[PDB]
Amino acid sequence: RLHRRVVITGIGLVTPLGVGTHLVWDRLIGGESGIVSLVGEEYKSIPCSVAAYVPRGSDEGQFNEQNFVSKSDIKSMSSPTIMAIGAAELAMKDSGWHPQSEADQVATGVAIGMGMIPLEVVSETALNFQTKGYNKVSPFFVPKILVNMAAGQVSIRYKLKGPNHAVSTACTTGAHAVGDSFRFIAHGDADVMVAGGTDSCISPLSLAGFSRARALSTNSDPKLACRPFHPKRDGFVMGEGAAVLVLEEYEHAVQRRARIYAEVLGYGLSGDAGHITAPDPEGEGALRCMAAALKDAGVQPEEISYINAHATSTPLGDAAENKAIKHLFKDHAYALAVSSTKGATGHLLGAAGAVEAAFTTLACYYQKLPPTLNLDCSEPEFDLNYVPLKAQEWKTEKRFIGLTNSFGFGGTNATLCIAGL
Amino acid sequence: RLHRRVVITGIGLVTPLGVGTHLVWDRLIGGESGIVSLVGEEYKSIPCSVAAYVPRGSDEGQFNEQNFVSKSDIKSMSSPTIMAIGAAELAMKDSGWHPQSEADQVATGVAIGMGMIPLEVVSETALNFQTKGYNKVSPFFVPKILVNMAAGQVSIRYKLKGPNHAVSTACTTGAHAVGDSFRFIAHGDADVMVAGGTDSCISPLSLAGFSRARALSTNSDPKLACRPFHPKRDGFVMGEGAAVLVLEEYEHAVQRRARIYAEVLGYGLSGDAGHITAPDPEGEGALRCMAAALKDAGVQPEEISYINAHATSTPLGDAAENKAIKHLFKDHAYALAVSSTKGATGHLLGAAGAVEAAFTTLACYYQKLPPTLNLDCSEPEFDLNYVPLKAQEWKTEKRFIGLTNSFGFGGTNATLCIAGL
Amino acid sequence: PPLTLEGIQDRVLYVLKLYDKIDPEKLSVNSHFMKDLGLDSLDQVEIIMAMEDEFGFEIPDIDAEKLMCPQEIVDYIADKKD
Ligand SMILES: *[C@@H](CCCCCC)C(=O)NCCNC(=O)CCNC(=O)[C@H](O)C(C)(C)COP(*)(=O)O
Repeated sequence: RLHRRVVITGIGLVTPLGVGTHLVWDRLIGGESGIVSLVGEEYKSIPCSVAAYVPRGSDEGQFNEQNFVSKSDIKSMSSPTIMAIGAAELAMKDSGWHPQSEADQVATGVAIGMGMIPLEVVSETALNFQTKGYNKVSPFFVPKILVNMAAGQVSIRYKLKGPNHAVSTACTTGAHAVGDSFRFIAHGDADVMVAGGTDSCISPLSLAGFSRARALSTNSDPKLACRPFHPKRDGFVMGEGAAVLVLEEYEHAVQRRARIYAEVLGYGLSGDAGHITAPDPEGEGALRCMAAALKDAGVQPEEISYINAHATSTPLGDAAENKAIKHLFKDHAYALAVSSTKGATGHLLGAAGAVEAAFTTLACYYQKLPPTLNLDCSEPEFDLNYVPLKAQEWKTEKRFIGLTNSFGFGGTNATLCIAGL
Repeated sequence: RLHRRVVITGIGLVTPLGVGTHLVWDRLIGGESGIVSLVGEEYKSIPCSVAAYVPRGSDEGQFNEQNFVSKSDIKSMSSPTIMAIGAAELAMKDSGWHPQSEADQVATGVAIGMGMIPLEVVSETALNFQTKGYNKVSPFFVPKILVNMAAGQVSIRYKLKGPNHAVSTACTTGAHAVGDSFRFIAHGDADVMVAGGTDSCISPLSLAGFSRARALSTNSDPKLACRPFHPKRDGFVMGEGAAVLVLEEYEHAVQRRARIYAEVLGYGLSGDAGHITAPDPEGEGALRCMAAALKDAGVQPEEISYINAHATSTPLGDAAENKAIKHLFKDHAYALAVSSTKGATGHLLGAAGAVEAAFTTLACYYQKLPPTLNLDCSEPEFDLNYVPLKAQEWKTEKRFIGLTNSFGFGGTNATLCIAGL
Repeated sequence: PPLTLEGIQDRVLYVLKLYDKIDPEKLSVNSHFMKDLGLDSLDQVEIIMAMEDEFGFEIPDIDAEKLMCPQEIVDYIADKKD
């Protein structure tokens, strides 16, 4: 009917690498990581000893809550909410879109989700209730647990009256936010979508839960703990962060004289259906969502040159994705490059797919491929180019097209197809 | 040719009214309600004294975990997960879609979401951990609190390998589930989607938090507590339950010779942007949402005959939705019927949109409009036909089109346009 | 003598002036929290909790719903006295 192209005009990053689009990118290409050792008595007795935290402060690349939100706000709202607000402020500023018009406002929606409720706030309110009773319980408790509070807050501040779609899917949230936003724009429900994910669930209880699930890396050393594709990978490293992306219809962007990073071509979604804990050993579900994304994009596998892998430094997971890439791309798999950025940021949970979407986008804009960290050596099953250790220039005779993969609990798979102009 | 028709071929319901499609419908049209008085020692501190529970029993229309799930499964899974699997079972059975073919499995996706995590589980595990240490924490902890776990179990159990989309949007979850499923089928991503919502957050902690926010009814009388559009409405009544709907491409259902309840025409989504706490008193967002859904449908306001209101016996909310209906439909507002089913079921939170979608679908199949309960008395501001007290037949010769609305915290609005064939 | 009303009024004001969301110059005894101070329901619940600590008595939610102004709060506090 009407074919609307969708592009990215704005990036907002609040990450374990720091804050700001240039800064976080420069650091990621440089081979930096945010993974650090846990400190304090609370954490003792917990099998994981490492996590990845957004640096807080006034210094450049440090997240300062006070710049983004008011004193009253800080007390009222959860840490994931505040990060999303900040990421969103930065993205809109990056976009230079500030809708003043009613027409512009109705044209602009939000799609920002949160993977997990912060367990600490539950526990603190629950104890307060038992100890001190109902009168004591704060009214803001329920808003603190709600997923869409982030989206609501951004919506009010930037006056965004278009489609609102907060989505929590745990590990895949950010991927669904971008993909669903793309679909909405492409359908004509909006000209502009503010999209992303946030997570800030690093806590004794949360880490306990994940450790007991056998998800987490047991390694004491923050430098080595997260090692995607590596032989010694023992589990993922929990991270915290938000990423926000402004998606826009192409002509809308072009005409307002916006800076365009990249074009969203394709979204794909699939289910494994084998098992809740365990990835499909052959990666048949990952294959299917990648291929669904390509079909959406109108692109053949041979056209893809980079993949931002969802590898999270787990034995079964990293293997599955690798099989699927090999089967999908056949001989061209040895032509492409695959990297996992999880060594730098940790697993950002809800935010993971948004930040990796932002990274894939930037890869397209700069023709530069972020490293897989800690990949010193590689087993024969892992024979592809994983951009080990050092960043690589992205070279191809055709157009720059990449995939970013987000796989989640229960066998939910998501893939985005992002291209250079 | 790129856009296809989408129809609903199956419903399954686990509600405070009971379980099963015929049963829940007959009881709804009959004017039965699940709302009851809370019966606990732990409830005494809190002002709310009422709630709606799914009936548990071997007797007909009473939920029995065993028929749906194994005893071992029972211990591992949370209550909302269990209700969703049962609802999903019943829905697929009602649809008669049981894909075995590889083609059929890939063609069939899941969109089932849980609006709120059950706070009690978190509180239990947290306290356990602090008193008795790390070793105490269950491995099964984290999986119970993940939102997509319900969806993953369905996917594995019924072999659904297509698009997986678990959405937690708090109150609009079920609405997003059906809408997004429709878009995905229409887009060509899936021939069939199993879509719906679940919530079971009835507990001291949840009611405490809701009451602190002043959302809940303080009325002690269970029969009168939930009274949409009534003058003395004092807040919503919490419900629990799950609803699942099988949506399917028109030609696909026709070929399998399936019984088709209704056609999904349109999906609409908007944001208020005015405030987090309160709905826009003008209903600007609700109107824009409704209008979005009609535009998606390619239907004019005059063609609408029924609206399932998202009214939750809230003073500001019921007023706002009313205002939106009146502004959108103008003089046709007096020719249509509006009803809220929340007096029967309570507010099912994440499941609300899906159960309401099911009720709207059934309303189209028959031409029969469920009552708004407790509407003994009506103010001049509420001058519409709200199908007070008793059900009304609506057998127009012209095509039966309804809207069902879902409004959520932070000003998220969702609307579905559903039509009889 | 238990209490003086003007004194309970200074206390109510003192609590209100401590709440961050209220703006001091705008604060007046007859100022309505939602209508003029721009506060929301949730903000008012916090105000009553502050009043609860200050005067050392629990206020039931029903009565708290009613108190939409400082002067109104004062009158409810005074109810214990003449
Ligand atoms: C689902 C339930 C979450 C409730 C948490 C806090 C409201 C949901 O999204 N509900 C909100 C949809 N809104 C309505 O239909 C209700 C309208 N009124 C309200 O939102 C609340 O009752 C307040 C306005 C917060 C009442 O507080 P103040 O005492 O005005």
